[PDB]
Amino acid sequence: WLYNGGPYQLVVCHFFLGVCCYMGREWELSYRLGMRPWIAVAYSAPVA
Amino acid sequence: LNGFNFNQSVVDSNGRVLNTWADIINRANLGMEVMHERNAHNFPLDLA
Amino acid sequence: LTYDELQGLTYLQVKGTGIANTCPVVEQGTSNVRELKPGDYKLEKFCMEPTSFTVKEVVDKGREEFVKTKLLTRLTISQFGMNGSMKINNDGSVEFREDEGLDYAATTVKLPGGEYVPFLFTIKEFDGKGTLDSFSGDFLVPSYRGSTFLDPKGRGGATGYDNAIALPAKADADEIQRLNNKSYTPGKGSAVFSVAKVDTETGEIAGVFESIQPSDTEMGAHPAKDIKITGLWYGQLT
Amino acid sequence: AYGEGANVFGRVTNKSGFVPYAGDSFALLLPSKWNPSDEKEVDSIVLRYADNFDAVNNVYVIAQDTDKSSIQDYGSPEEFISQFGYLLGRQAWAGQTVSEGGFDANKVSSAALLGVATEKDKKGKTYYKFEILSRTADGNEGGRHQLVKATVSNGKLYLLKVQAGDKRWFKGTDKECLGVLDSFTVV
Amino acid sequence: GRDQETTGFAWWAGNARLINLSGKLLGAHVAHAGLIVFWAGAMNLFEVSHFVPEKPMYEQGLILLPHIATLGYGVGPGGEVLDTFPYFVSGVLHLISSAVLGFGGVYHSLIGPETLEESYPFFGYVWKDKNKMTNILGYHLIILGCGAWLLVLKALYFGGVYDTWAPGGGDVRIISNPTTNAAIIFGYIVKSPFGGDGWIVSVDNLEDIIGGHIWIGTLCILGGIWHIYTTPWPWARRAFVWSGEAYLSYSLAAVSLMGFTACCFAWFNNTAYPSEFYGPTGPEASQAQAFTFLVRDQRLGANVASAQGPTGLGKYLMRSPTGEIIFGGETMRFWDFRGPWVEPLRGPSGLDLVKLKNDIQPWQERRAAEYMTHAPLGSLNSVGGVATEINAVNFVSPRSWLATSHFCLGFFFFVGHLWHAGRARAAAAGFEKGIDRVDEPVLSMRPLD
Amino acid sequence: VLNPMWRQGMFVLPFLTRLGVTQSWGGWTISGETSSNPGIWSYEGAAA
Amino acid sequence: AVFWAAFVVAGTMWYGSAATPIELFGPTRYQWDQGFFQQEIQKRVAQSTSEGLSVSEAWAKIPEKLAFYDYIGNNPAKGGLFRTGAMNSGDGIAVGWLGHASFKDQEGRELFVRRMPTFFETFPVVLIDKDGVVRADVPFRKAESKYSIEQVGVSVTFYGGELNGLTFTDPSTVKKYARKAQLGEIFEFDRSTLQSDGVFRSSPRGWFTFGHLSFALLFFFGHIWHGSRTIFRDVFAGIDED
Amino acid sequence: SQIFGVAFSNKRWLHFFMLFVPVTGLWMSALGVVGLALNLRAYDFVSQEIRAAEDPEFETFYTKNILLNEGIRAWMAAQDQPHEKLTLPEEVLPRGNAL
Amino acid sequence: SVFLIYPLGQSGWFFAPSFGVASIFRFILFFQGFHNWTLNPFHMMGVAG
Ligand code: CLA
Ligand code: CLA
Ligand code: CLA
Ligand code: CLA
Ligand code: CLA
Ligand code: CLA
Ligand SMILES: C=Cc1c(C)c2cc3nc(c4c5[nH]c(cc6nc(cc1[nH]2)C(C)=C6CC)c(C)c5C(=O)[C@@H]4C(=O)OC)[C@@H](CCC(=O)OC/C=C(\C)CCC[C@H](C)CCC[C@H](C)CCCC(C)C)[C@@H]3C
Ligand SMILES: CC1=C(/C=C/C(C)=C/C=C/C(C)=C/C=C/C=C(C)/C=C/C=C(C)/C=C/C2=C(C)CCCC2(C)C)C(C)(C)CCC1
Ligand code: OEX
Ligand SMILES: [Cl-]
Ligand SMILES: [Cl-]
Repeated sequence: WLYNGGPYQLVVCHFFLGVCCYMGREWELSYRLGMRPWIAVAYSAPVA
Repeated sequence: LNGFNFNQSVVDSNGRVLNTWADIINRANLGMEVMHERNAHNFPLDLA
Repeated sequence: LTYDELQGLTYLQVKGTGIANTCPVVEQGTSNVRELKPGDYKLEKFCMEPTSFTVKEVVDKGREEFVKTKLLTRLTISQFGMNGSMKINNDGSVEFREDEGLDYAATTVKLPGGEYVPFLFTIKEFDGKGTLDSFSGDFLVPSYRGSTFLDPKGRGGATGYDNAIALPAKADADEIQRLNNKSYTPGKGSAVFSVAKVDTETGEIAGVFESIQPSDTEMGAHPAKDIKITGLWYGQLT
Repeated sequence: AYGEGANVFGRVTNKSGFVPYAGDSFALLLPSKWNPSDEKEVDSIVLRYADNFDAVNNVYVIAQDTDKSSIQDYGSPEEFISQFGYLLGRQAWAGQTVSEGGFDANKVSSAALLGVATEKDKKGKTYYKFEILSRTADGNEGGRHQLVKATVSNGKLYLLKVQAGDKRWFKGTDKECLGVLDSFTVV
Repeated sequence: GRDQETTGFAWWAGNARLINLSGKLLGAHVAHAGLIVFWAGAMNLFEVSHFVPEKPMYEQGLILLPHIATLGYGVGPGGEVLDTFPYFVSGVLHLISSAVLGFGGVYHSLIGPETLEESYPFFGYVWKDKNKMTNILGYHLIILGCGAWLLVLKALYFGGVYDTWAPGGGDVRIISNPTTNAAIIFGYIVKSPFGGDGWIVSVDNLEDIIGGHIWIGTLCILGGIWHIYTTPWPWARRAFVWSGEAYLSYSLAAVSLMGFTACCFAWFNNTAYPSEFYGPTGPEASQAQAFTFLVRDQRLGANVASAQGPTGLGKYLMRSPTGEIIFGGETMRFWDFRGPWVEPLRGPSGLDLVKLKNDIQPWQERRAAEYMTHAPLGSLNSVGGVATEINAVNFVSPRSWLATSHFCLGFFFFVGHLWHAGRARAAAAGFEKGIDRVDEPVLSMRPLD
Repeated sequence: VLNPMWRQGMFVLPFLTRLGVTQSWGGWTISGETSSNPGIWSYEGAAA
Repeated sequence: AVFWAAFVVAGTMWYGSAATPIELFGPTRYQWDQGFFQQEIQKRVAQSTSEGLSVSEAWAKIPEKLAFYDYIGNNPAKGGLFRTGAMNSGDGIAVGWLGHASFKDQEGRELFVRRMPTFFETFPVVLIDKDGVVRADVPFRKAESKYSIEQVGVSVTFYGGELNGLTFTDPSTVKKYARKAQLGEIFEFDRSTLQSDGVFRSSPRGWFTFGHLSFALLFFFGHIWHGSRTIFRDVFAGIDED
Repeated sequence: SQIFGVAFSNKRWLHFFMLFVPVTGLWMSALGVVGLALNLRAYDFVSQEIRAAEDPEFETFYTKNILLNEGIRAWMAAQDQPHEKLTLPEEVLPRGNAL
Repeated sequence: SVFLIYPLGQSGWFFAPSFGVASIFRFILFFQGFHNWTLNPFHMMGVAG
């Protein structure tokens, strides 16, 4: 599994998931705390 | 999709090539091309 | 899974299922072997398949035996499409000839202890002499890599710098075998074969084989290791 | 920097891509985008041209003296090719290897003869044209095609080769190579 | 035309001023539909004006003639062009309908009624009239199902469609007995999107394509009558946000996923996008190069089963990690490619050795050579080949251009969906401008964060 | 035999060995045998 | 004033001047790039070779310090940012001069190895004729190559050093000594006494120039900050708010 | 503080650090190119190149970069340095298999 | 540091960058090949900043 590069696919997939969840959470906390949720719009460029 | 490709795009009335900085980058690209993954190429054209 | 229904399934139902790395097995006939008709034969679709990959290790306390290893590559072990000519006599003395086909298999295995030993599992140009029950011989063994293979600092046999030019003083040193010359001497191996479950109706043969062959010598470096390869083989006569 | 106007509204001057050139007792078509190189290959070279993009797309002529009367005295095309194997390039690797396959023992390159020809001039002189594939063990540039043309002047045996990459052969250089090959007229 | 003060929206929010304008909203929609179909007609007519028949249509940077060819008009046995008259008829009809829709759009954008509620109750709606706007959604679903059924009937009784998978190299055919099996037809939906499976990219035959179209059309008709005859559930009301900008953001999320999936279709699918018209894929070009060099060394006397490459793994033949016999080269990474010129060459264990040694086909070899010479690889200046290659072949694949542009559209529309989605959530929360400076939630909670 | 753990200055290795942990995840056994399957309770297993 | 003087000292150390002796502070990279020591040696050969006593001898008449100066390892701009320490810890201590290598091919013309430019860490080895066209090279490909020494037949001969009048014809040793002469003159270095890594280090002149250039840039920033501080001594803590 | 874990408590320090990051970056880049001005580079890792020299299997991305850089320079010299008139032949140019 | 210090340290203005986008690209690849400017610590300091 290490020889064929499986840990790579695992880490990259989980990083994709974590980054998308992180910026959607930025949207969420801006919604909860009383902000404008374009912080997630701004993070859509590092996500991109 | 590639970037700009202005290799040998500047030629004179005699048809002799005006080597440009684009052609300098072209031959540089050959230099970093010939042996990137220097064992996995079994064909001249790299369509993979 | 016999050869009769091996062609009876399309590529869609065998893709990604490991059937393409599985030899046919003979289900009819008897294992008495002697029932096969004698004479000159031309086998086609001779198939190879390993069942165990083990690497010899000089055990520390003076012992010497083969230890089980872990296959680092995926299911890329077998070799198909083998040709050649067979002769069978009344007393049972047989000879084996192999000419071309998918006659190499580069596969790296992991030894217990974080050790990797790459090798080229080959059976090319094998001349098995003996009877139907057992017959052995010698076969050609290529090293591994081509003459033009390039290491981290170029170099190598055919193409390369012939020296590590990153160091302006490490050109003449004890590393004569590391930069000046790269060894590509082809070794020789030992193969033991046994024939079982012969179908005289369609000339189908099977059995278990044994392969002894030295591994990669990493181009004039640390000595290679002898590998014991066991598995099942299948063939079709004419 | 003398005073004359710019070239405008008077159509293009050259588009075919070939510019005539003549040397000593010979004249042929050279590519307009190719640049002659001062790297003389063999000791008997008068003219040599090459492409500025890749140095593989090169061409030169040979002005070696002769001891026979004509190339007909040299005989068959196979016998003529079999004497001039230095032009392709000798293998500098001598170690025996079987781990490359498809070639002869202790060999990493092969000369695949793609064709021969018997082309006549205006009156009676023959223009030998052949085609040789020069592969390698690794197949660099997918091999190399050797397009050779030979003739006999008053002495000074004139050979040609338009050596070019095989990727260039199917990517826009075969027609230019043929135009160079069939224009190698020696008078 | 309104100002900033009476609407609260600036010029860069101009059509925001017509969020609460049903009539001008529908007029802008009709005008924009006219714009879309006007570009359809203009693209069709421009492409057929610059269409050269002897050269392949993908070499000329043509996209829409491949679409009409997949529809099954003007082509014969082998994908060659025979008559551009249906192409002209489609483009002319698009231009005339564009004139009609543009006239309607400018009429309802200039002198159309401001709101449709007081005059036309069937067309009158707000963003909170759940039953009325679900009736509108059901009307649109029935319309789309009717369009899918039109495509189905075109494939069934109106000359059929083009199959690149047809024996001999693709032809126009009539489809019969579609794939109505539920498990087979939803296996693509429940499939993994990675390589080897590709989710719904890996649709390979027209019977399955038409069966899926029948499935989606009948289901869409059922959904339309469902939305017309029913009302959204209270749990849907609680979970959802019910503003016009919310419906806009939801549609933008849908079309963003749509565009990403369509980009993957353009870059990989060769069944719904035959390479004879759209140009070869990257997979098709790589395996074409391997096959062309294999048959070249076969015809010049070399054994492909033997003669291992510099790596010792096999220059022309290797084994897939699952064990299938595949071509040599780095093209091993593209070993899951399926194009209709290798399956006869492919046997049970993969590539059959005797098949590839003794049963070659001239159409397959010339198709592979032409795809090799025109791989989907070129510059934005339409300079062919890699970035190191000289400007001699004027070709960049429509597959590459559509994949690039459709990724642009899908990603920008994802960001637009997120934009309007955040604005929908905050505006329905009643917060579309900021904190009230006297009712800050921050100053009323506990410290330490 | 000639270079056992007490010749290598091993401190907690004898204490792991004394109570039962003899196999290792490295594919060897301190008695000179080969660990076919050491399981989860090896030296590195106990350390983790 | 002090980073003015820092730029002055960096310039005078990198270009060389009256108070910057080569004997004490090492050579300059521009002397190597201008063939200064090589030109000196070769005209010291032209004199006393044009009047008899040919290149077989009188190379011993060439001082050993001059040949040590004609070496790219003696170049101050051949090290790295982190090739740390003494030059001897880089290549070993020179023990003796083996003489100027004269290369001759199978027909008789005298070939010369191309001198390594200062900008390169590695350089290919080629053999060029008097007329300026490459006659041989160390073959990378070695396949369908017709410039290799193994087929051209170049022998190397030495004069006036530890090896004098000795002609090597073996391809491996002529390749190795051609690679050694690629760096300039030919010298033997003791390496095991200081554990030499192999790469070249930098001269004290080069390190001096680098440190003083960095210090001069930092002091330019400091002078800008102190100029702001001088003219703006009244509004540091805040502005007049009016 | 709830998203990232840390947050700014001062507009003045926020704006000054916004000033601080690119000026520090550009000044350190200037010092680096000043170091490059005298052929003093971070080119070779001595220990890694040593173990790559005595280990033909030890391939790393750093060694791949090093080899690609001498390939860069070998292709640079001829067409970028006319005053050296380096007439490097085609064969001496380092290249991999095929291509 | 890039238009005066580098040419003054090197052989001359020819190794200095030329005023032009593709010429700056040539100079950038020149530092990539000759200097390994990506692996330079001060350069990583700068790109991080
Ligand atoms: C069909 C989808 C759709 C619809 C109906 C709307 C509707 C609306 N948007 Mg919106 N938007 C969308 C998609 C959509 N948007 C997408 C996909 C994005 C990208 C993330 C945006 C980003 C966006 C922003 C930033 C804003 C709006 C705003 C608005 C409101 C006013 C718009 C206006 O008049 O400004 C005028 C419109 C323009 C001046 C056009 C912009 C010009 C662009 C940049 C040129 C692009 C062309 C170029 C060739 C594209 C190539 C890229 C690639 C495809 C190759 C309005 C109700 C505004 C708002 O919030 O008001 C409440 C506003 O701030 N939108
Ligand atoms: C394709 C995109 C599109 C569409 C369909 C619309 C549509 C509309 N906009 Mg809008 N707008 C857009 C883009 C668009 N806009 C962009 C990008 C911006 C940012 C610059 C704005 C900024 C904006 C503002 C500030 C306002 C509108 C307004 C309006 C509405 C009425 C305008 C009006 O009646 O005044 C008349 C407009 C004109 C007289 C100029 C147009 C000249 C003619 C009609 C051009 C049409 C030519 C056409 C091809 C002819 C077809 C022929 C046909 C008979 C076949 C209308 C429905 C207004 C509104 O909110 O409604 C109350 C308004 O306040 N828009
Ligand atoms: C999205 C399309 C659409 C919609 C929803 C409406 C809706 C409306 N229009 Mg209208 N219109 C449209 C397009 C549309 N129009 C276009 C394209 C034109 C240009 C020809 C017009 C020109 C027009 C005029 C001149 C008038 C209206 C008027 C009206 C209003 C009431 C009277 C009426 O329905 O007239 C009757 C509608 C018709 C006679 C058209 C035929 C209706 C059938 C059902 C069409 C069948 C559709 C069929 C499926 C084909 C679809 C093709 C598809 C592929 C696009 C009403 C709210 C009136 C108004 O503004 O009030 C003062 C008015 O007098 N429209
Ligand atoms: C694109 C057209 C379309 C649109 C916009 C809607 C929109 C809506 N529908 Mg509807 N529907 C449609 C088509 C459509 N439908 C069709 C074609 C059918 C026939 C099958 C139905 C049958 C239907 C029913 C029976 C109901 C709705 C309901 C609803 C409402 C709430 C749904 C919800 O909560 O979100 C989404 C719901 C979920 C995410 C949970 C369901 C889980 C999934 C979607 C089941 C599908 C299984 C499948 C394997 C999923 C894998 C797909 C994935 C890999 C991409 C909503 C406004 C509900 C309603 O409120 O009544 C009006 C409801 O009861 N719809
Ligand atoms: C200015 C932006 C722009 C431009 C220029 C284009 C241009 C194009 N797009 Mg695209 N698109 C865009 C934006 C854009 N798009 C955006 C923002 C998205 C969302 C991300 C999409 C999503 C999208 C998809 C999903 C697809 C396209 C496709 C296309 C191409 C064909 C158009 C088509 O036929 O679609 C579709 C047209 C319709 C749905 C109208 C109805 C057509 C009917 C149903 C046809 C019925 C014919 C019938 C069977 C004939 C028989 C009659 C009788 C005998 C039965 C075209 C070149 C297609 C493509 O090339 O694939 C990549 C395609 O599938 N686009
Ligand atoms: C239940 C959890 C657990 C388990 C299964 C183990 C298991 C193990 N530990 Mg360990 N350990 C644990 C928890 C655990 N530990 C915790 C929580 C700590 C932190 C304090 C430690 C710290 C620790 C260290 C530092 C070491 C181990 C070591 C070991 C290994 C050998 C044990 C040994 O040295 O033998 C012998 C154990 C003893 C001789 C303890 C004697 C107890 C005395 C005699 C009690 C007498 C007083 C009592 C109150 C009187 C009772 C009165 C009576 C009438 C009832 C072994 C695999 C050793 C090792 O090899 O490293 C891996 C080692 O050096 N452990
Ligand atoms: C390549 C990127 C780049 C450009 C083009 C640029 C441009 C500019 N920066 C300015 C300011 C600044 N730059 C600053 C921070 C930064 N600036 C950065 C990057 C850039 N800044 C970075 C990365 C930072 C972070 C530290 C500050 C702090 C300031 C200012 O105070 C000032 C400002 O107000 O910002 C808006 C402006 C004042 C220049 C002027 O009139 O000088 C006058 C002198 C002139 C015009 C003569 C220059 C002629 C040059 C040197 C020789 C000829 C060159 C050609 C004209 C063009 C050649 C182009 C090729 C090489 C491609 C100018 C628009
Ligand atoms: C035509 C065709 C076909 C068919 C297809 C199909 C059948 C499709 C489908 C499909 C479907 C049938 C779909 C569905 C869907 C849905 C969706 C996609 C949705 C959604 C959403 C979401 C994502 C959610 C969210 C949420 C959550 C998470 C929870 C809570 C609530 C909320 C809302 C928040 C085929 C390919 C075969 C063939 C070819 C042709
Ligand atoms: O891995 Mn990195 O570099 Ca993109 O092309 Mn294909 O793959 Mn491989 O070769 Mn060329
Ligand atoms: Cl690489
Ligand atoms: Cl490849």
